[PDB]
Amino acid sequence: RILPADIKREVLIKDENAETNPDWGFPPEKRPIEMHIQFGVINLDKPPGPTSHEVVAWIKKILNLEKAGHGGTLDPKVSGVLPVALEKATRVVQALLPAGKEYVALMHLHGDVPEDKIIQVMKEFEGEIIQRPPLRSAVKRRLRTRKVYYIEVLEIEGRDVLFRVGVEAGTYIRSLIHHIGLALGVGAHMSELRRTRSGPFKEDETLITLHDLVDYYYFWKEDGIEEYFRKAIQPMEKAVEHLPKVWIKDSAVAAVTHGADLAVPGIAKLHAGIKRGDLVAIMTLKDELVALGKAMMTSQEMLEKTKGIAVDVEKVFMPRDWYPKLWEK
Amino acid sequence: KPSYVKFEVPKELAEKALQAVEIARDTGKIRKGTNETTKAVERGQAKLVIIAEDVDPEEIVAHLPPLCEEKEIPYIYVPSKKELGAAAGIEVAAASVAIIEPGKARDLVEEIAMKVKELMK
Amino acid sequence: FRIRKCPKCGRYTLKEVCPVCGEKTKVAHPPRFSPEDPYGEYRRRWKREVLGI
RNA sequence: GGGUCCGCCUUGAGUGCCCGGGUGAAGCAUGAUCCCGGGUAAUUAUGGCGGACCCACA
RNA sequence: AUAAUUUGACUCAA
Ligand SMILES: [Mg+2]
Ligand SMILES: [Mg+2]
Ligand SMILES: [Mg+2]
Ligand SMILES: [Mg+2]
Ligand SMILES: [Mg+2]
Ligand SMILES: [Zn+2]
Repeated sequence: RILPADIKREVLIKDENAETNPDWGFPPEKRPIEMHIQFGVINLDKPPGPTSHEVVAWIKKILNLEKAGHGGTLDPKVSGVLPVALEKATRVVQALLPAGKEYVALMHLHGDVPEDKIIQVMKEFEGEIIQRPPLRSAVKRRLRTRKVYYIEVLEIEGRDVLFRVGVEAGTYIRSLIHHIGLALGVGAHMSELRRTRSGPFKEDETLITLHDLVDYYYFWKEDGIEEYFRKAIQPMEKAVEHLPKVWIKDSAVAAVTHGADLAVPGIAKLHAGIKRGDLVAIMTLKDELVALGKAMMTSQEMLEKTKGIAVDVEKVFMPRDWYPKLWEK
Repeated sequence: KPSYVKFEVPKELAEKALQAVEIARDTGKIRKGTNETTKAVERGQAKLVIIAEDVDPEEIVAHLPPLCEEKEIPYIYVPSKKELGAAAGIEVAAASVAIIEPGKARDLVEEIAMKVKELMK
Repeated sequence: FRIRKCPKCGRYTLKEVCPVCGEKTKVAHPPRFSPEDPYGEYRRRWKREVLGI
């Protein structure tokens, strides 16, 4: 009943004396509303009807944005958690697209099966499953393995089975339900589906329907009230909550935003259990997202060593002028 | 009660509203369902708008009270959408109904309109 | 739609009354939205009164 | 030479689906059916081209 | 441009 996004890491302190200057940078709280939007992500409750792609098009049009992208395609009839990264935050979806997801599904059986048998057989689907993407898909139709982290049956009303399921990204629930029906012998189809979790995003007070999103927008635009629309948009830092982090010194920030790789002497703090090749989020000591990168060292190697490239910086999100140039020749 | 319910309707008055829908269904003209009802209001054709109190999500009918007030059209609440649907002569629920021609419910709709007016203030 | 959610504890259920806390459940799926939003003015008038704006 | 940042490496027409307008009848008025109109996302990697910054062990 | 990813897309013509 837990996904990889729920597993927490210990913080390893490399430099205890490292502190941050309050005059530099823009932490989420200090961002003016216009800047907040530029580096924002919406935890959208998608309605049934439109495709996820159309919904993003609608958001772009209504909020007058040049750029937006979602964290994984929900089907037209499917509702629920759709992370929509905005403007300068658009590329953060690369941390969201391959992330674990949770669904609540309604399965309709084509025959009568005892409740204990349903529970028993559905338990057998936890673990690795082999799927081929359906004729209607956005990816290559080849056999591939996907992980089902957990299945929890909530309730059964005759042929209708309501269940929660945690899956690896790109797991087709309609196909999963089809094979459960085959394992039960009678056959089954998916009648209803809702996404309840997408990476770090879930059903909390930040989850917002299109109705509330646009209404809060006009409360700002036309009423002059910023508070509601501010809470409608999450800082891009939220889209990075599930990733291992390296916290860097002020004097290393501008260098990274200007294209430098992250060397060992720039690290103040870091999460434990980082392996070579892992995707890490480079953060300031104010918890601003600076960049995404690939670890060239393990957590222990970053902590013990005094020299060398710790993180290969790949995607810079922070503007160059938030922190002053503090590097030397 | 949901936040789109602006005033408390006594049992007797709610039953008269359903009675008026049944009579206007048989002897006059009605529109049933929220889209039909909304169009009737905006076109200025509705004599009375009937709104169910158990509509979920609220957004289906939430626009109707402010719309009716703008168009100067009286509205009334009934406790049950299934019951309102039944009164409208359909097999399913109706979130809202508009009476266009009261027919033999002429005097009943007039009474309802009088009683909602004092509830509004 | 058959999937319902309790407003109190967040339980997903098919029942009208939550099997965990007993609260009256609501449909889990959001209502239809349109970018044309022809009645947005009237929905916002309701919403402002609810929120206290 | 390298890295980061931005842009580009087709455009139409149609199907599907949806949304609006009109119509307003198992499932279904929280919208059947048909007509008209419109809408339909990004990311990653590699390469090429145009541009902006920087070359940084903190 | 080419190859991929994401639970939803497909066909044709320059
Ligand atoms: Mg239509
Ligand atoms: Mg035709
Ligand atoms: Mg058409
Ligand atoms: Mg170049
Ligand atoms: Mg120039
Ligand atoms: Zn509950």
